[PDB]
Amino acid sequence: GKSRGYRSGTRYAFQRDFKKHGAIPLSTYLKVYKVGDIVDIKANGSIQKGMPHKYYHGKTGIVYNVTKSSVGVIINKVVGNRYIEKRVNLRVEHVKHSACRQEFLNRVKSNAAKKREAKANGETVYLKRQAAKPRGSRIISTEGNIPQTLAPVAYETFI
Amino acid sequence: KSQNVMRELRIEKLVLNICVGESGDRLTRAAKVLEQLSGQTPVQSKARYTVRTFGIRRNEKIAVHVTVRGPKAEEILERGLKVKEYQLRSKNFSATGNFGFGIDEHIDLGIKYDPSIGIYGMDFYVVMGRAGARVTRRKRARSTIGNSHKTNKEDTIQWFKTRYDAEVLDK
Amino acid sequence: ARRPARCYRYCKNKPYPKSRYNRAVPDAKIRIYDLGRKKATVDEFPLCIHLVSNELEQLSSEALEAARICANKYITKVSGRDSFHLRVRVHPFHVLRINKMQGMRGAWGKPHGLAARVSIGQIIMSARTKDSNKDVVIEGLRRARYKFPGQQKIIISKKWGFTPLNRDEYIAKKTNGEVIDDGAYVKFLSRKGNLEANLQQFPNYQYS
Amino acid sequence: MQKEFRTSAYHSRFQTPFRRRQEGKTDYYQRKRLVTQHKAKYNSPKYRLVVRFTNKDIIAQIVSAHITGDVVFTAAYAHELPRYGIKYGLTNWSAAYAVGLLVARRALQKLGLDETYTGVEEVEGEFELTEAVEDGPRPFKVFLDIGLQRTTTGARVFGVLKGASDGGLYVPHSPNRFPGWDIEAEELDAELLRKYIFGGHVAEYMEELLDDDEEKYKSIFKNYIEEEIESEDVEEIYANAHEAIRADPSFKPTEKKFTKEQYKAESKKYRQQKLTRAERQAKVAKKIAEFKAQQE
Amino acid sequence: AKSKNHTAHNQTRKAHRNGIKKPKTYKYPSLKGVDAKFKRNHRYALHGTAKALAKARAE
Amino acid sequence: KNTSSKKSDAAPASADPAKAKKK
RNA sequence: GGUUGCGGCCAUAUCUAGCAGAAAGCACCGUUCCCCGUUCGAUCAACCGUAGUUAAGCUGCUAAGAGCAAUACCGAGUAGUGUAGUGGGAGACCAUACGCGAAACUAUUGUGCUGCAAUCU
RNA sequence: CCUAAGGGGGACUCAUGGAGAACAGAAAUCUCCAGUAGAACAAAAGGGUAAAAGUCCCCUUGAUUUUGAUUUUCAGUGUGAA
RNA sequence: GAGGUAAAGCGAAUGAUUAGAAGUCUUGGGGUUGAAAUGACCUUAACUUAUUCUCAAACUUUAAAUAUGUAAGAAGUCCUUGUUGCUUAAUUGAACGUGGACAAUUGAAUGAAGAGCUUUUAGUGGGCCAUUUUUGGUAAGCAGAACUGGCGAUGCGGGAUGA
Ligand SMILES: [Mg+2]
Ligand SMILES: [Mg+2]
Ligand SMILES: [Mg+2]
Ligand SMILES: [Mg+2]
Ligand SMILES: [Mg+2]
Ligand SMILES: [Mg+2]
Ligand SMILES: [Mg+2]
Ligand SMILES: [Mg+2]
Ligand SMILES: [Mg+2]
Ligand SMILES: [Mg+2]
Ligand SMILES: [Mg+2]
Ligand SMILES: [Mg+2]
Ligand SMILES: [Mg+2]
Ligand SMILES: [Mg+2]
Ligand SMILES: [Mg+2]
Ligand SMILES: [Mg+2]
Ligand SMILES: [Mg+2]
Ligand SMILES: [Mg+2]
Ligand SMILES: [Mg+2]
Ligand SMILES: [Mg+2]
Ligand SMILES: [Mg+2]
Ligand SMILES: [Mg+2]
Ligand SMILES: [Mg+2]
Ligand SMILES: [Mg+2]
Ligand SMILES: [Mg+2]
Ligand SMILES: [Mg+2]
Ligand SMILES: [Mg+2]
Ligand SMILES: [Mg+2]
Ligand SMILES: [Mg+2]
Ligand SMILES: [Mg+2]
Ligand SMILES: [Mg+2]
Ligand SMILES: [Mg+2]
Ligand SMILES: [Mg+2]
Ligand SMILES: [Mg+2]
Ligand SMILES: [Mg+2]
Ligand SMILES: [Mg+2]
Ligand SMILES: [Mg+2]
Ligand SMILES: [Mg+2]
Ligand SMILES: [Mg+2]
Ligand SMILES: [Mg+2]
Ligand SMILES: [Mg+2]
Ligand SMILES: [Mg+2]
Ligand SMILES: [Mg+2]
Ligand SMILES: [Mg+2]
Ligand SMILES: [Mg+2]
Ligand SMILES: [Mg+2]
Ligand SMILES: [Mg+2]
Ligand SMILES: [Mg+2]
Ligand SMILES: [Mg+2]
Ligand SMILES: [Mg+2]
Ligand SMILES: [Mg+2]
Ligand SMILES: [Mg+2]
Ligand SMILES: [Mg+2]
Ligand SMILES: [Mg+2]
Ligand SMILES: [Mg+2]
Ligand SMILES: [Mg+2]
Ligand SMILES: [Mg+2]
Ligand SMILES: [Mg+2]
Ligand SMILES: [Mg+2]
Ligand SMILES: [Mg+2]
Ligand SMILES: [Mg+2]
Ligand SMILES: [Mg+2]
Ligand SMILES: [Mg+2]
Ligand SMILES: [Mg+2]
Ligand SMILES: [Mg+2]
Ligand SMILES: [Mg+2]
Ligand SMILES: [Mg+2]
Ligand SMILES: [Mg+2]
Ligand SMILES: [Mg+2]
Ligand SMILES: [Mg+2]
Ligand SMILES: [Mg+2]
Ligand SMILES: [Mg+2]
Ligand SMILES: [Mg+2]
Repeated sequence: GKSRGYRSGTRYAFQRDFKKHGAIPLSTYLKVYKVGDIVDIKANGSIQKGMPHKYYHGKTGIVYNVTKSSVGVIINKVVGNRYIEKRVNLRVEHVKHSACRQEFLNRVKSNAAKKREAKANGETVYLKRQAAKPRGSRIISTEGNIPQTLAPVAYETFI
Repeated sequence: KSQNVMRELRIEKLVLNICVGESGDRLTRAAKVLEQLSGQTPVQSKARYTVRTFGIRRNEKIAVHVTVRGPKAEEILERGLKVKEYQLRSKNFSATGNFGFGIDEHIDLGIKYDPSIGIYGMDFYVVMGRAGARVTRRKRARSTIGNSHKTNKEDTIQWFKTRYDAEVLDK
Repeated sequence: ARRPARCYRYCKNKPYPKSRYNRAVPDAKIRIYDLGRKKATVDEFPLCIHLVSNELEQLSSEALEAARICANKYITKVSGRDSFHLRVRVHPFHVLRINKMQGMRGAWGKPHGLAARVSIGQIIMSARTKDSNKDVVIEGLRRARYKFPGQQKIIISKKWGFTPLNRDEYIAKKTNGEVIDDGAYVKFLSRKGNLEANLQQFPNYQYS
Repeated sequence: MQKEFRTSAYHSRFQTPFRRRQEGKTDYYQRKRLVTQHKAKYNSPKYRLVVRFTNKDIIAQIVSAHITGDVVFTAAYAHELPRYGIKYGLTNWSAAYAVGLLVARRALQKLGLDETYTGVEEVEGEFELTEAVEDGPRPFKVFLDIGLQRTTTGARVFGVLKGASDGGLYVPHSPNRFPGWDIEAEELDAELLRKYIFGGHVAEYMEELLDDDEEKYKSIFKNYIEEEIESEDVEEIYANAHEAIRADPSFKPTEKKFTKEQYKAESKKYRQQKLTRAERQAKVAKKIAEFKAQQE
Repeated sequence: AKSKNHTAHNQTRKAHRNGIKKPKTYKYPSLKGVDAKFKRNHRYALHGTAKALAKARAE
Repeated sequence: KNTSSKKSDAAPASADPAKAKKK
């Protein structure tokens, strides 16, 4: 007999964290979600209303609707050879703001601040990010660090 | 300071138990005896489970008990210690500083005998405690009692011997 | 009745132990794992000799019992019953299955026997004894090697008896009062925890 | 022989509750229900009327909750009452009413809703809710937070409730927990509630006790005796106090006899400070050497 | 008889010949499923906004 | 009148563990 | 800086055993006419702040403390693993190449931080 | 299977261990302390739950009305369920 | 961001599991010292305490590799103030806006016989194999799954011969 219920295979996904069961800290209920916010989805096993399906556990999406206790999140799911737009109603206990916004929004500010400074100084600044480049030349001082010679060691049994 | 006013030992409560093995008229008469002795309506305890050997069944009203506090508790306690002629055992005192004894006839306490009522034995238990036990019983900010403020066997035994001029055996 | 051991040599299936899910499991043929003078103190038998597996393999409980018996018999016959402490270091916890006792329909088997799953370098049998009884104990294990499938090596341990300390660190910890007896084993001093209990347990502790 | 229960594994796997739940001070179930706001009202906060009773004081605060911690809007304490003419019984039911009225008036002063939303100026003890004014801002809405204190008909927290409601704040409530509610005949005897608002029960206790035990009257009601304050002029103590509370509900802080730095310096002199690592290492070495005398 | 029961073999080959396409983004998403109370009022706000801009240009 | 209330949760007990004879 | 009320994070805050705590606060503490709740004014309700106390709560300090937290020429580039060969080996398995890389262990350090309001030797 | 075993609110805290109390004993009832849940939640199992979701009490019918949107299985059809 | 598999762990929970040691007033028994006192002694067995050997697909504090969600701007960021019957105690917000500023390093790499869109219809709906992961089975040129690459549908050089 096959079993394929709504929460099948969610034994560990929907578990509470170790020594983190029980009441929800209230910053969860004090956060404010606006339409367009990017949120991570993580089902809380202790709140069964407005709970996501196991597919959306670990997914990130856009808030499109805000209700009394819930937000609507738009997720793009692969169905065969294309994406289908999914609209999931989730209580705010299963939702957290995505931290990927705050890094890019700060780089926007930093680029804007650097550009005006170079504009203020009448010079130019380059704002495109660069991947890590191969390192340059360098000189290694040997005062106190004369090279120590190693050799492969013989085989021994330690039991 | 060990000699503080608020460290004074004194009785918290006295609980009177009659565990008549059946339900009905006999339990009702035991409740009548308890309501006579304490002046308060007692409460009947139901069996937690069924035992055929003891002839009891689950939720059958088996025992009756009552809790008395204050001067009336003191009067009943000394009335019962008179029947025991003021002589308990060391084994009668628990590790938590509480003590108890059991009388065998309730007319020895000094109440009128009725043929309809009959005689019931009775169980006495006294809960000892100093001032400040409300910390462990209030709703908000409940906490625990410090070790020195705790009631133990030796302090209760010494307090009983001093306050009643009685003897605590150990046979 | 019992199939040849070649049918169950390799760890092809996941571990199948006794549990609330398989209950009609027979008992292992091996029940005794410590032999000889198992109550001897650590200082009596300094020399340790291991029989080590050079195979990722399964050893039946029948083979474990046979090898244990062979080694015990030989060593007690040659050196006396009180000259060693033998320990079997692998416990058969994996249940083998048999199908026939139609065809492939409904072929899930029934419990048939028990085997220990051993890795490469895993110790199968350990023998603590005196140094002068080396050549005896080795010959006791080498015969027991014949009762096992696969390759096994007889390796003389660098350590004192069944302790995790080398034969030099044990003597150092012994002259420093850092070791106390616990029957057949020992307890070592800890520099953590209640100081008074630690000091009480090791009176001969030369503190520095 | 039983197993020792308090093992190291027991402490390792123990999950401690919230700090303020382990203190036994916050009911987080009730706190969640009170604080949580409709997500479509976004940043509009919910306002709580926190009412707390100590052995000597009544604390009433208007609070909104935020992630960094709760933020007080206004606060009225019972020890502010002597400024308004109530010096004794700072934990009456009537002192609770006065504290509620004071906090309501003070909050409305801070907001600017004084001339609008005056409240119940003629206290007759009738149940009434602060109704909104047409073509004007709605009354300041506040929800009651009684904490761990039990809900009983006659409790002192609802005195602050009625005072805050009578002070012009809109606080949703029902009258079946006020003193004077007949549970059998589900109507409120407003006469007895008005009696309780102006200290009527205390005055009646004074009158009933005085002719039945003068010694107990002398011990219980000392402060009244040296002020020559009888029962018949208790009501005036409140009736004037009400007026004064409405005349100037502004907060006047107590003039501080010392500065913040002087207070800090004085307190810093006491309370032991942690030993250095070297000090306790020396202590350990001494204890080891001094343990050598029980070697038997 | 007995046949093959199930297999996902060759299915990723077929999905990637012409698909695995991300959805197109548009400036205005559809307001389907958005709260009716907000949607009811949002209608009045937009209508009034158009009137104010129309009058400002007509000036 | 009044009677003790069930603080416990052993609904389908009707007996108890540890209660072993010969012990 | 102490304390209270309300908190955020939710043990560096918990647990055990000792010791100390000025001021204020808190607390225990006193009483039962009244609202109220109890077998029991013990809890809950109310009254007094009057008769007393820091004994307890609370707070701080102590402990080669348990636990918890953090760090690392600790273990260990070990276990494991992605990729490769017409590599070895009868096999079981193993080595090598380009990468990723633990857990346990060991040692050391730490033992709440903090927001709003009020108050205080 | 359930008029509560649904809904709301309130109060309390279960399994178990230790020490004590006439008959009373391994098991009757009473008392204190300990007790991170080691219980209980109709039923298979998993998850979840401690001033509760567990135990007890009070009041109830939201187990109601109109239909839309959405999630799972999915062809993004139906049904069931949410 | 998510995950709970590999590994690891069991002097950490749960379950399994070897061996001693020291202890306790329900010790479980045998001989007792006992005239009998349950009050000692020798013993085995229980538990408790600190240890010890070995384990788990339906165990687990921890916890990979590979694989996986989202983001990396002009539909962006900031400033001011318009609309509403929604929302706020509000002149608070919510959403959509007018007007203004930030110019090609307009905000990572690499590639791009360009991107996007529509209609209609064929055949197919028996599969099989190799490496690796993997289930049943003693195994099978056996039966069944995962990812990829292949054969089928494919000749050519090599493996003599061979999907
Ligand atoms: Mg089945
Ligand atoms: Mg299944
Ligand atoms: Mg998880
Ligand atoms: Mg539901
Ligand atoms: Mg530039
Ligand atoms: Mg009977
Ligand atoms: Mg298999
Ligand atoms: Mg055998
Ligand atoms: Mg057939
Ligand atoms: Mg061999
Ligand atoms: Mg916590
Ligand atoms: Mg409540
Ligand atoms: Mg067929
Ligand atoms: Mg087919
Ligand atoms: Mg393509
Ligand atoms: Mg039950
Ligand atoms: Mg029964
Ligand atoms: Mg400082
Ligand atoms: Mg003081
Ligand atoms: Mg009282
Ligand atoms: Mg009270
Ligand atoms: Mg104190
Ligand atoms: Mg003190
Ligand atoms: Mg420590
Ligand atoms: Mg430490
Ligand atoms: Mg590899
Ligand atoms: Mg890979
Ligand atoms: Mg390869
Ligand atoms: Mg070759
Ligand atoms: Mg490598
Ligand atoms: Mg601490
Ligand atoms: Mg229910
Ligand atoms: Mg209900
Ligand atoms: Mg209910
Ligand atoms: Mg409730
Ligand atoms: Mg426990
Ligand atoms: Mg129905
Ligand atoms: Mg459907
Ligand atoms: Mg279907
Ligand atoms: Mg569909
Ligand atoms: Mg569908
Ligand atoms: Mg449908
Ligand atoms: Mg899994
Ligand atoms: Mg594993
Ligand atoms: Mg493993
Ligand atoms: Mg591990
Ligand atoms: Mg274990
Ligand atoms: Mg342990
Ligand atoms: Mg540990
Ligand atoms: Mg175990
Ligand atoms: Mg002893
Ligand atoms: Mg004998
Ligand atoms: Mg770690
Ligand atoms: Mg993790
Ligand atoms: Mg990862
Ligand atoms: Mg403006
Ligand atoms: Mg513009
Ligand atoms: Mg880059
Ligand atoms: Mg077609
Ligand atoms: Mg087609
Ligand atoms: Mg077709
Ligand atoms: Mg066709
Ligand atoms: Mg076929
Ligand atoms: Mg066909
Ligand atoms: Mg290939
Ligand atoms: Mg290969
Ligand atoms: Mg096949
Ligand atoms: Mg076939
Ligand atoms: Mg074909
Ligand atoms: Mg080809
Ligand atoms: Mg050819
Ligand atoms: Mg060819
Ligand atoms: Mg060939």
